[PDB]
Amino acid sequence: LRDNIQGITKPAIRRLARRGGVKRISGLIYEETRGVLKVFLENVIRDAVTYTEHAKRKTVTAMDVVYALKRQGRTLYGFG
Amino acid sequence: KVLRDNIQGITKPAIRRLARRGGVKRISGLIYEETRGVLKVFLENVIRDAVTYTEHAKRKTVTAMDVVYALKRQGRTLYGFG
Amino acid sequence: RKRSRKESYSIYVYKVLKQVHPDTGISSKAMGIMNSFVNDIFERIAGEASRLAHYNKRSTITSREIQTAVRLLLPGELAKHAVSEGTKAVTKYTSA
Amino acid sequence: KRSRKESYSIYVYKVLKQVHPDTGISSKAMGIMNSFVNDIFERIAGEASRLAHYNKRSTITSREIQTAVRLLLPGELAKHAVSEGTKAVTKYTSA
Amino acid sequence: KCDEILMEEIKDYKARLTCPCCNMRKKDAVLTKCFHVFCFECVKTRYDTRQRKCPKCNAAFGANDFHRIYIG
Amino acid sequence: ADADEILQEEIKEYKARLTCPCCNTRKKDAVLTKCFHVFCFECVRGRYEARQRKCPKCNAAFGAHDFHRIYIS
Amino acid sequence: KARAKAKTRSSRAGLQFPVGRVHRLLRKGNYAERVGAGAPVYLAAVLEYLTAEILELAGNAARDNKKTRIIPRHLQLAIRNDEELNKLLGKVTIAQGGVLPNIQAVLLPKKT
Amino acid sequence: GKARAKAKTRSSRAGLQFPVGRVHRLLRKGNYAERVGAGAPVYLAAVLEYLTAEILELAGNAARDNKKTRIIPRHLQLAIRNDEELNKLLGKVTIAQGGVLPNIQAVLLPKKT
Amino acid sequence: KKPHRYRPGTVALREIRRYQKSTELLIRKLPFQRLVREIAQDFKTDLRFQSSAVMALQEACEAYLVGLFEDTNLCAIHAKRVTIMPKDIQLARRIRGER
Amino acid sequence: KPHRYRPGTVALREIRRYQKSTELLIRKLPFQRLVREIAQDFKTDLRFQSSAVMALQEACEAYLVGLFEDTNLCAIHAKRVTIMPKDIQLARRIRGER
DNA sequence: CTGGAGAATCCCGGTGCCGAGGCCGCTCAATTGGTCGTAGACAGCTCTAGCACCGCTTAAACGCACGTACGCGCTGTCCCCCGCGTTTTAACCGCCAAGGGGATTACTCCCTAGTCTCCAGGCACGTGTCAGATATATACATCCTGT
DNA sequence: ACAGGATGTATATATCTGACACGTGCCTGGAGACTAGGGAGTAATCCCCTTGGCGGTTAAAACGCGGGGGACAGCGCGTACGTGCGTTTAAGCGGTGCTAGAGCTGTCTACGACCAATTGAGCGGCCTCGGCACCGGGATTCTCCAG
Ligand SMILES: [Zn+2]
Ligand SMILES: [Zn+2]
Ligand SMILES: [Zn+2]
Ligand SMILES: [Zn+2]
Repeated sequence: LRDNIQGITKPAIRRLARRGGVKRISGLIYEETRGVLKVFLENVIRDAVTYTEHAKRKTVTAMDVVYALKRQGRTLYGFG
Repeated sequence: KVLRDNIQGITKPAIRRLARRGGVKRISGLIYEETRGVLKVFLENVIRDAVTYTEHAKRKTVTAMDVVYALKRQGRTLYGFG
Repeated sequence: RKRSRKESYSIYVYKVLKQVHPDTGISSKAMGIMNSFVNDIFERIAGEASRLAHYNKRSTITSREIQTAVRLLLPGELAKHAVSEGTKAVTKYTSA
Repeated sequence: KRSRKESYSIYVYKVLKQVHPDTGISSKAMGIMNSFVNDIFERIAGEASRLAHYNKRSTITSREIQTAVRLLLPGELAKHAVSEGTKAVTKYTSA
Repeated sequence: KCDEILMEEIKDYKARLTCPCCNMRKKDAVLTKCFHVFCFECVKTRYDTRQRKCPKCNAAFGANDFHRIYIG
Repeated sequence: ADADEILQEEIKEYKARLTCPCCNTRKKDAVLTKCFHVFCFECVRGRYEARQRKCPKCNAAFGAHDFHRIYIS
Repeated sequence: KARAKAKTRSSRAGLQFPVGRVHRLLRKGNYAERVGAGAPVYLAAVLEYLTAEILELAGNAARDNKKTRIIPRHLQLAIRNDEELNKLLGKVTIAQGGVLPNIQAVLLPKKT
Repeated sequence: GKARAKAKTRSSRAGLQFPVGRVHRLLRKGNYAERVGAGAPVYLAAVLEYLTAEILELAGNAARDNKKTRIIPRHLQLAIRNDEELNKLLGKVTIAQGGVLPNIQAVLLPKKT
Repeated sequence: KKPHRYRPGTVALREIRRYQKSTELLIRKLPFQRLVREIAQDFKTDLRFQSSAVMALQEACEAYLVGLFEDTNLCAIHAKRVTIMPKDIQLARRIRGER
Repeated sequence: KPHRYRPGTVALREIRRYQKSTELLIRKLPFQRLVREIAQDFKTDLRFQSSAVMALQEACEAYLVGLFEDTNLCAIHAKRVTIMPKDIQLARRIRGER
């Protein structure tokens, strides 16, 4: 698995901007948005993997993800 | 004794200095009133939390502990006071 | 392989919904949102009351620590109505 | 009688004299240091308590503290802190 | 006795277009649920004070159940 | 005498806008939910039965459930 | 051998939310070594009041949406349309709730 | 028999300056868990001592270049803000009497024509 | 004759209204699954993911990116622009505290 | 012949001298009076420790300096060197204060 | 494009001062050494769901054409904020003084942990059935061209 | 500013279809009842230390003024992005199949709580001297006008 940050396609970022009320999007927005999304995933996934490793588990449960989000001040409802 | 309009005591040169420490070169004339407003809102929140902490402790004196807990509550942890 | 056991606020949220909206249902995803909300607010109030008891060197959490935690955590008029409801429930519980 | 209060002042000063033999510290800086130590202790201990509650463990062990350190401390600081904690626990186990 | 009946008309007429709870100012709001008429700032205050029920029939109303009305 | 004249003038002005502009004869007791205007229920049933879905004030389209009686007194 | 049958503390305080479960969770959550008798009653009352507030707002949104079943979108609208309830859950995201519909005034057409 | 060792602090057993005993007591009375392991205060004291040593080394380095042989809160603030990793660890923390990090936006500088 | 063509922006406004009225995920599920798996394999090899964990991660990322684009749009409007440019995202992230 | 500095240079000198220095930039008695006024608005007949008022002053000055840093960045974003109330509002709303 | 004049700042040295650090006394909490209980590690088993592959369909991504509107640079103009000198004012320090209440101690009582038994509230499961997407069919609200 | 043509959107009916709401059987987690012991509420005291006033003075705020440099409106352009269309990709849905690891259970043992004795670390108070604050003076450096 390599080079799938471009799997977060240009229209997907456009749709996310549309939900965010963005009328016009520059062409350089997409790469930098992919970068910041990568950073966000790195932080959240690293915390979730730490939570999984503590539990002596090899499966990242949804509870690990919600704990990781809650620790970063990004509490998420609907997954326990 | 009661106190009134002491928000004007946070004077214009004081806000000038605070923005200078914030690396601000030019300051609009309408900055001062908005700064007084936002400082008043911040102080209302912090002082309300500190007064609530003091009221819980059956105390009639607001200690530095109450301020420290009120700040750490708001994600504004303060060092050097306990 | 026996059956496990899990605890939730689902029936309590449903009772409150039926007493506030008699002819309105709730989906399973919305019930999960509600259960997570109740758990989050419960842990938030309990942690604030625990810190309040620790600050005052008190070994017990009484109705006053929950009073103060509600006055702190809940914003604006939500705070005063929650205080009114809590004091009402405490008075009616002590009466009976 | 007389009020008694505890602090990390002597410990911080011993660490300072270990790392900087000919350097002093002020009272305000010592207060900063004590507040920092209590804050980090509270963060790590609360995270370890949360880990114990999530994993249904009734005890806080070195595993909980290590996981809390990995979660809270950033990057290479967390790496060095984990190494130092493991070193101290292994040294304590032998003695 | 014409003026006394004239004054009696005043108290009855001015009572039905003023908000029954505030009772100093003219009604400029209407609830969709109970289909009653009040004034706009009173119903805003009742919504903001989380007392989101009609002042007299205690019917629970939403944010969109009340809006500006123009009686005149 | 002046006070009575002023009172009659304000009574007439208050009766002027207390009445349905579509009819201008008798009092309003309803509103249109899609144009936020106050009319009288008999004028609105008259417009409904004769198949004109145009508001007398703003010509906005409305249907059967788009209007309802309201309680003034 | 004579004793009262049963009377839940939730029923005593006139609460739908469980006073007993809240008491047990307060004891087991390591908050204090002791927990008062009225503390779970108060906490259950507060939790029930907050639940009633959010559920009433969500049901109102659902009814305005011509839906008699509450979905997470209705809960999100209830939170985001109530400023106190919004800032109580300001750092909280709701799954499948969407966003509050708004468009900045400068983005609207110029009508030229 | 009464033949027993005089004393041996757990800090000295773990080779730590920070108190293992006091950290253990604070863990017990902090209502963190029903039980606290033997190695948990050792690990926590080691981590706290490492963080203290790091910040004190940086603060002494900041104090040395100011011709001061005594750390002041300004030196601690400079040490934390210069070290972006300690800065991110203490991002939401403010220091009394520490001032701010001296920086000016490059566009605010004079054009110098 | 004269095939219909909406002016630049009104289609964008219609998408804004549609995607603010709706609640579904705006990113395709399989590419985000693969991206999460790549970012996770850098922390622990041979790792498994609950499906609900990936849905939770996707919801979190959609919410974060939507809020970031809200702040980005506000930054762009602040600079008297209607288009969003990378510097808008940088300023929004740095004020929010990431940078 | 009087001597004047061109506008901005003295401002830069103040920026340098207030970023090198660490003292409180607000007069102590006016801030103490403001704190006491807000407190008596919250609870009447209230006393304050001196350390409590100093802690409030440090917290408020730090918050205002951070807010002015973000406001200055907002100003630079709009190709301006002066800060405006819309800059403060944008910074506050992005920080989540509005 | 610098010279030089003016002003801000750095550096050097001398002097006092107050607090940083070392010392002493005391005391109480951390240490040592046991017992005892039970939390969890540890092996074993089950079976849930995570993963992998396959194929078809079609929604969506993508590449391109073309136009347009807006991002950005430049110009003018103009007016608002900065620098600075003067006057006022109230901040600040010192000193005094009162008394408020924070902090501590002592005593008692009542409130909560802990136990045991018991039963019913709630959870897991099962099942009917009904909002509810999901279509069409029909009637208005914008969007854009055009005049 | 106003037709109208088209595009899109908002209402009004059949129709399946899982999801939701309700019914049953457990069963274990709350409830009743009672004990006991410690936590805390209350009364008392005392001594910090907070508040309030007065006076000097002097640093800082407030005021007013000159001007210059930045804010902002407007213009022009050119290119980057939006919209639409034809093409291609791979997402999504379903179905099967395999098994790895989540999850649970029974042993038991080895840690953690508890407790009695104690003693050495750590805190409060004292005191001193030196790092640093402060003053002053010269040298250096930055700014700005005017050549
Ligand atoms: Zn009214
Ligand atoms: Zn009514
Ligand atoms: Zn009529
Ligand atoms: Zn109308």
